[PDB]
Amino acid sequence: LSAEDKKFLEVERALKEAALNPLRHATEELFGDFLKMENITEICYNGNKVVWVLKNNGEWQPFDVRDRKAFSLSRLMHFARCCASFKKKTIDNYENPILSSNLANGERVQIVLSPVTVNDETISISIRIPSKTTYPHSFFEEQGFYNLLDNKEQAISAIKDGIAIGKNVIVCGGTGSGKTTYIKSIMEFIPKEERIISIEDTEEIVFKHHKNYTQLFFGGNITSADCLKSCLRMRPDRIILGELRSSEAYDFYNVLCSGHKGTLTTLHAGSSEEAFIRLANMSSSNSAARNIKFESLIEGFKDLIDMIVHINHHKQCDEFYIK
Amino acid sequence: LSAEDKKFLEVERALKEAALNPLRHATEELFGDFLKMENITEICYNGNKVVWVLKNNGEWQPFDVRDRKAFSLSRLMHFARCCASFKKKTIDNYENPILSSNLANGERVQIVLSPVTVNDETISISIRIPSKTTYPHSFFEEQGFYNLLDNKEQAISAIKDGIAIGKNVIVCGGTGSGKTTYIKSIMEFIPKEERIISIEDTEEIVFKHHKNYTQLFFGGNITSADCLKSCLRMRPDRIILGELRSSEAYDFYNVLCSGHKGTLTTLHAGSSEEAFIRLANMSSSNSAARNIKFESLIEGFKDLIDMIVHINHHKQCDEFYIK
Amino acid sequence: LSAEDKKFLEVERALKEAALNPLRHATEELFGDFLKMENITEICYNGNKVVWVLKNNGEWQPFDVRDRKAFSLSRLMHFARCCASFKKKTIDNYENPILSSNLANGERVQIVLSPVTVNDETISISIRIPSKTTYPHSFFEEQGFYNLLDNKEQAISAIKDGIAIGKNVIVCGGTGSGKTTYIKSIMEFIPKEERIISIEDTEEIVFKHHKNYTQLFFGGNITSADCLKSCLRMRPDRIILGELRSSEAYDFYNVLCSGHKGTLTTLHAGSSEEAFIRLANMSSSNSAARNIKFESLIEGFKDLIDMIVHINHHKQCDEFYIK
Amino acid sequence: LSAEDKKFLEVERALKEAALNPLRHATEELFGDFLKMENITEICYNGNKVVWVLKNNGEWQPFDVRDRKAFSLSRLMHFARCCASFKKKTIDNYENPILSSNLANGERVQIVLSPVTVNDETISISIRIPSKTTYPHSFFEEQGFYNLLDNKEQAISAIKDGIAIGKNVIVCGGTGSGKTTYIKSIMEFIPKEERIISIEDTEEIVFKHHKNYTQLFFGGNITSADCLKSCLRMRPDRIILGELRSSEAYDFYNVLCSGHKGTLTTLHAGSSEEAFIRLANMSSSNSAARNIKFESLIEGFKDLIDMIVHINHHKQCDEFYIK
Amino acid sequence: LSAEDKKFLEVERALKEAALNPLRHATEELFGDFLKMENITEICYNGNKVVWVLKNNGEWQPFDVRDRKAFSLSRLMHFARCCASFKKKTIDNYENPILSSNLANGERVQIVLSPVTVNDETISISIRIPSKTTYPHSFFEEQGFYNLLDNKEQAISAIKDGIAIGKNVIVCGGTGSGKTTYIKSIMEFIPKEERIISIEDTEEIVFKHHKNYTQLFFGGNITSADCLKSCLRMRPDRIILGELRSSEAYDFYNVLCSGHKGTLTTLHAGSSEEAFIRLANMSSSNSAARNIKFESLIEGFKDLIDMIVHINHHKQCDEFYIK
Amino acid sequence: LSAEDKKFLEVERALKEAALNPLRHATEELFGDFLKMENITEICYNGNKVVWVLKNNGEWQPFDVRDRKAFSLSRLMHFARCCASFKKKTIDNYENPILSSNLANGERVQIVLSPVTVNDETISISIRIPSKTTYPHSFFEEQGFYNLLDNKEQAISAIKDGIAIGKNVIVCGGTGSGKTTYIKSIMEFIPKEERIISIEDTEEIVFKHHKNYTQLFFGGNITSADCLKSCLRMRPDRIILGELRSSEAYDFYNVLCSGHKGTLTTLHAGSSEEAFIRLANMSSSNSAARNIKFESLIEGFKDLIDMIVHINHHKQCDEFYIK
Ligand SMILES: O=C(O)c1ccc(Oc2ccccn2)cc1
Ligand SMILES: O=C(O)c1ccc(Oc2ccccn2)cc1
Ligand SMILES: O=C(O)c1ccc(Oc2ccccn2)cc1
Repeated sequence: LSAEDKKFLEVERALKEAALNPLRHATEELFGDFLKMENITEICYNGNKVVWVLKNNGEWQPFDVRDRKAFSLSRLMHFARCCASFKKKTIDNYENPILSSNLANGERVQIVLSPVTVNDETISISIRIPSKTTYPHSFFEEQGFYNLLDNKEQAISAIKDGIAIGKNVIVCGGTGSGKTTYIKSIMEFIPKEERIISIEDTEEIVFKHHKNYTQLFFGGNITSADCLKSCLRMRPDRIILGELRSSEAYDFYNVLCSGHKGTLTTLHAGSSEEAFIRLANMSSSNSAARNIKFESLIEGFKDLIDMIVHINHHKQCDEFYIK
Repeated sequence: LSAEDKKFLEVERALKEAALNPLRHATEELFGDFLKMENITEICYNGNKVVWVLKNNGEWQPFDVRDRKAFSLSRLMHFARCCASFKKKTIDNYENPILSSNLANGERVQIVLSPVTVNDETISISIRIPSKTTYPHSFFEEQGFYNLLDNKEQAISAIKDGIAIGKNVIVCGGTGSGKTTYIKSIMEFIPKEERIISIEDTEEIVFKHHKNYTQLFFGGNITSADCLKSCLRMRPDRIILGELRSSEAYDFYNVLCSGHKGTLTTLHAGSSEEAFIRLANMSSSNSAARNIKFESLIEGFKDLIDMIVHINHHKQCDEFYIK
Repeated sequence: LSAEDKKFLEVERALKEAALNPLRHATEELFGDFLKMENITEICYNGNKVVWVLKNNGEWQPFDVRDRKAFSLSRLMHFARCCASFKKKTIDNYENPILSSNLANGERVQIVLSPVTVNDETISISIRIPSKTTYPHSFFEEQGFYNLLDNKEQAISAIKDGIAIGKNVIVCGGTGSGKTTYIKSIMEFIPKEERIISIEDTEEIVFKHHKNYTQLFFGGNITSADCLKSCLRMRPDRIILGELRSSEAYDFYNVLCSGHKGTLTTLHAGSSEEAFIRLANMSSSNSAARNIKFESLIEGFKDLIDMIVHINHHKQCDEFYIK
Repeated sequence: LSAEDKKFLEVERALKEAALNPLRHATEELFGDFLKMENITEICYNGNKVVWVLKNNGEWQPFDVRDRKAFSLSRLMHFARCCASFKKKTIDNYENPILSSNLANGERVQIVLSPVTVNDETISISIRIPSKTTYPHSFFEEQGFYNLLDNKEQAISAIKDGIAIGKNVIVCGGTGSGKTTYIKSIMEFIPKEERIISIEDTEEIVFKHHKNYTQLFFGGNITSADCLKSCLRMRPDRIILGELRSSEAYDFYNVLCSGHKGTLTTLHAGSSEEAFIRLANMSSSNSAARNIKFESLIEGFKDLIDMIVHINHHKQCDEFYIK
Repeated sequence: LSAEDKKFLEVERALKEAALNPLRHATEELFGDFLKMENITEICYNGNKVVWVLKNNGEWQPFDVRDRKAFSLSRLMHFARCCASFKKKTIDNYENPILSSNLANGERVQIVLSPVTVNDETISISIRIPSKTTYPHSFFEEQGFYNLLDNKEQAISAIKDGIAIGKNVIVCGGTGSGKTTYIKSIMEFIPKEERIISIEDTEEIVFKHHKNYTQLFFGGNITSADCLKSCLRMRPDRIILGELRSSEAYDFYNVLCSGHKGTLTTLHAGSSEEAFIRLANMSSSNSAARNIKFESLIEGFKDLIDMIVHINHHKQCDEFYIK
Repeated sequence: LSAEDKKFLEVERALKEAALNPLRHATEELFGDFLKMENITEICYNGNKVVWVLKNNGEWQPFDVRDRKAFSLSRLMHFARCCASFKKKTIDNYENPILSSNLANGERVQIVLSPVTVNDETISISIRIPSKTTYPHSFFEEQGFYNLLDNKEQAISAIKDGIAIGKNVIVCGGTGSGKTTYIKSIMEFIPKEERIISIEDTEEIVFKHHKNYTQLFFGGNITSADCLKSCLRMRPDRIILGELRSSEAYDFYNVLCSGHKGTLTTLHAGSSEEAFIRLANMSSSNSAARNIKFESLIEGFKDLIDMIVHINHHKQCDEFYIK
């Protein structure tokens, strides 16, 4: 059975392998040492023989690689080229100098080539390391995630009871504030019996507590709207989005209007009142909202969203919006 | 007479049979056992050797199928492929990894393939089982469908007297709350002499009480709007719209504005006040309302809709909106 | 003279005849008996060996035709096919399962084929019989058309004097409420010397009282707007429209703004205040009104329309709106 | 000099003559007798062997032509065909059954053919006869054109002193109320030294009083807007627009906003307050006003238009609006 | 050096000469005598053997040319044809009967041919003569340009100090009111050291007082927006526009919003409050203002424009708007 | 390592060199002497044998070049041609007489050719010289940059403490007021450990104080928006946008709404209150804000922008807006 599955998948595996293998190899060649480093949130290269690692504690560390033969334009470009092709894209010094793509295991990768870089010797690479660990919610309490709030104990209960009861909750903050990580922690409180459907650009969320679920991924020609539209034909009890980014904020808006079972998602915002604004803006970009009152969007989102958690850049909750 | 009808239809039957036969066979191969199971509302597969059946009572049951050969990728993919082709569509691992289609008897099927699913061994299938039984309205009363309401006895009369009079009534709730089932029950009260025209994505409504009627179906190239447009040229006394989903919401709006008698439909909403908002949003997506005041849509729908029943996830009426 | 007219028209007559003859024949084959029946307003078939005739008194009568060889899919399809071709259209079981067309004498016909019908044995046909008789206005009084109104005598004078003086009047109601029939009755009061131009989808209005007039018809590529635009270059004293349906409601709106000689038309509405709304909606669908205040349309229509007559489903006036 | 002008124009004259000659002949054949008739405003044919002449006094006279051979379909259709071709258009019983065109001397012609007319023996023709005479303003006073008004003497001075000063004046009424005729009369008051530019669909205005002027004409590909655009580059002192019909209404608006002196035009409206509304509607149809407040258009036109004369259907001024 | 410049330009000169030479010749043939006449502002021909010259004093003088062989359709058409081709255009009696173009030295020329003219013997030509002289501002004072104003002395100082200080000033009036001429006069007050960039359709402005400047011209495919956009990359201290006509009014609007060094321009308006309206209208026609409040444009223009000068048709300032 | 980098880049270098070498040579030929000149901000040529250098102190110096051969049309045009080609564009006397391009070292060049310039001997060239020096903020204080303000000492602290905290600050003024120069000075206050990403049309900003950073450049096909989009995927701590010009204004808006830390940019505006208006206008031009309240944009920008410095044309701060 695991036999005939291999034969059936042979042509696909071989095709996928033709890209993976060289990329895997290039990724190890350059960034092996760095990707091994523990408690890091980004690996950046700035086309000047120095690799900058952002640690979880917020400190940037540089490492000298002027000796490395792997930080040669040829070797670097090969890696770019490998990167690009893996996700069915191109990257050149003409009409495609900017690449968003991924490493073998899914980590996001931003590459920038001349003439967008200062010169033709300058290649920019940015890798976003996800949290490797799934921290339990009790750990968030113990390291004082909630300690900035007046309503600290009342909040801890809000999230636990809220989630268990199927409230619409939004975790917001800036890039690297640990929104994803926190989402993963609170899934503890969703009953084990509920059916969960996640929607992501990369695998990140884990299912330590639930047995019945399905992960959706958007990419290339498949948008997050396509995933969300699919998701609603898959009899979900919980929808976990992961990121509101663009267009889809209107679909998500219309899901709330039909009073769905318990939605959970993340967004880039600076506060509760900002969240409602980022949502209304993102939603208006969807042409299907062409005739909708922008104040009606904000008032709409205010009516439906039960709880907002905001995270400052020192990974602490500085706003716990309820109702 | 039933003779020359067969000869006339011979080419069509043969063409339809070329897809039905294999699909019928594949469906029995995989899901026969589960489709046999009584009092279920969804059959899900999560590409992990486990079949998850949602029961009427709201509990999810998993079944082990790691020994069943039918649950091999090749066999699964054949089924997927059979499914797609039956409704004149394609499903692949490139530009068509999401499918909405149907089984031989009309049950809705959602299939998702790699690279939307987490890996290339992971195939998602979701089948919505309709209610197999047509419950009499007296059964609804007895099992206390109305028992949450203050205005319980006053509502039971509102629905019976209102329907029989030709009021515009809307049943709303979440996926699986028993909207369709409830609609079918209250058709009892529409006089037996009234001509009914139904509009559906699949057969579901039944005509136990009426002799003069016609069922319409929207499919690939034919929209619900086309059906509603046709419907208003078939001298209907009652129009029954299984579901308001998208654009057609404006057409339905303009049917009400023309006075029409005895409209009856369902919708995904959380509450009465939500229903009017979901209606106004859905309507605005119709560009024929490009210049229409969104507050004028909501006030319009409020003027025209006579009754709204909302159903919570425990299959009970928690709001009976009147006038 | 009637000689050379025949020769000149020979090629056209022959071409038109190629469709008429077979359709005439098919129509007699199937519906001859029914079309003969007196005091009927619709003939429906529901693809189940039963022909349903709606009578003027509002009762649906069924007739068994399971014996008829003319209610065979082949014979039925031929008739559909004849129907379609007569009005330069197609009707199939793929991309054209819905047909709006007409019988030889103009009666509207709605045909619906699988896969919009429940199965491939099910063919839906709906024929709208016009009133065969031109009732005099005194007959409307005698059968108490106006008897529901408080202002009964004051209304009878409003319509008679109104019309004679060239007021803009609108008759509204639901399909089959006798709007057309009533229009035809009140033409009695338009002075015999006035030039009338009618605009219709089918011949229905008759000129018992006027000698100087011209009938326009919209169909296929020619819209009602084209007819109305033409109509205003034909030095009319009265414009009789017959139905406001879609786009044209704006042209009709602009005709009133130039204070025309006396307009008369019908619309599907449930009341006076509804009429103004159906008008404003229909008008906004015309792109030429893209920048027009929707409240300015309704207030515009209120300024111009002198009299609205609404007819309930028991063919009685339940609202006589003046000024 | 008149010699070499003929040789130069020889090819054009010959080409123009190929259409004129047959049309001239056909027109004389059918309508000679009626065109000879004095004090008529429309000649209509209703495809029923009767020619209906509207007289200046508002009475319709029918004439029997069932013996006239000229009123055979072949001969009628030849005339239609001649008509169409003269203005570089086609008229058929398929995609071009409506024609707007002109006779040799410019009179407007509307022709309608089957299947717009009731049957294939029915051809509609409508010819608008312009006033043949240029009545002096003193004749208008004597026959009591102003006699309905309270401010009768104060108006006669308003028109004479206002025109001579360069006010923006608008004559409005219904088709046939004598707007054109009245315009021509008041040109007496525009100083003889002023340069006048007229803009018309046909020749109608005459220059009894002015020596320095130029007439513009809009035709198939050339719009009234193009004429107005050109006009403002011909150093006009007075612009006379026979009619505001459609888009150009915005251009006329922007001429006023540039201050311009001595504008004079006509329009279809029922009253002064209607005139401002017909103007604002017509203007909004020009997409160059896509972002303009519709109440700002009406307030704009009210700020700029100095005088409005309205003419009822008994050729009398029933409103002389000032300031 | 002036040697190799000739050789380099030889091919261009020859090509330009092929059009100039014949046009120069035709222009002399027809209008030589008239173009010599001093103190004229327009030369018009009306296709009736009479040449009408508008003098500066506002009087139209006719001259008889029925004897001239140069006023022959052939000769006239040749001149039209020469005119057209000079500016890479065509002019015919079909799809190009209207021509805007220029004489050798730049004077604007409007030609109109049949069928826009009354007949095929009628050719319209309008030539706009610019002021040949650059009057000093002291001359404007002496002939009492400012004498109509209450704030006469206070105005003379406003313009002198205003301009010197770099205020945004607008000269408005009707065609031929001497807006350009007045602009040229007040350039006296712009410091000799400031860098000036002009933008025109034809050369008209002169630089008697400044040594550092550049003239831009719009024409054919190059718009005034392209010129203005260029102009802002040329390190101007003063921008002199000359005419606001259409689209560009929004660019000009955005130049003011960045608080530029001192803008000076002309517009066709009847007053200060009209100027703000013509500006807001013209600006809205620019699609880039699609979402901008029209009251926000007018209030925007009011905030930025420091001084408006309006000129009546007797070449006097009747409004000196400040602040 | 620097070895194989040369071999890898050999083809690109050679291709880039084919344009650089001639341009480098031409630039030295014409403008070498002037480019050498110290304390200049623009070098202009006005196609009249005179080179006009704008000095830092605001005085324009002319230089005679009528003897220099380099200032012949052929030589000038070669330079123009060299210029165009370097940035993959064309410049001609037909469809491309305006060029925006750059010299070898990045200085902006505007060239204008006939027929935009007054004649075919007239070539316009404008070169914007960046500040060559990176002045320390203490120099700004000493030369009294802040001395016009009431809140002088309170502002010096506002900029130093605000920057170091991550406030969103905007420097605005007119072309040449020293916005760029001032930005570079205050970068001193951004902590040395912060990762900076710059976005520019040319290199100008320098990194005297920071080790971890990456410069982005927008060019023909690559927009500033693309750079900003990329930037937000490179884990920036500070984003420095040399200039807000057009569409990207909305993207910048949505960066602020996501909370982001330490944004820093420049803009052309006259004052703080102008800045918010230029921002809201620029933003609205982005169609992604099609449905956004323009007063909501201005109120949005006011909520997010923490500090605004305005610089008058005498290189001094005349407005230090806070909160
Ligand atoms: O006859 C039926 O309806 C039926 C359905 C399902 C079924 O599934 C299971 C059960 C346990 C483990 C695995 N599969 C067995 C039998
Ligand atoms: O000479 C004319 O002007 C003339 C016009 C019309 C006319 O038409 C008639 C009259 C009656 C019956 C039939 N045709 C006869 C003569
Ligand atoms: O060495 C330099 O920097 C230099 C620059 C410019 C220059 O230009 C002049 C001066 C006067 C007349 C003409 N050209 C001469 C020398």
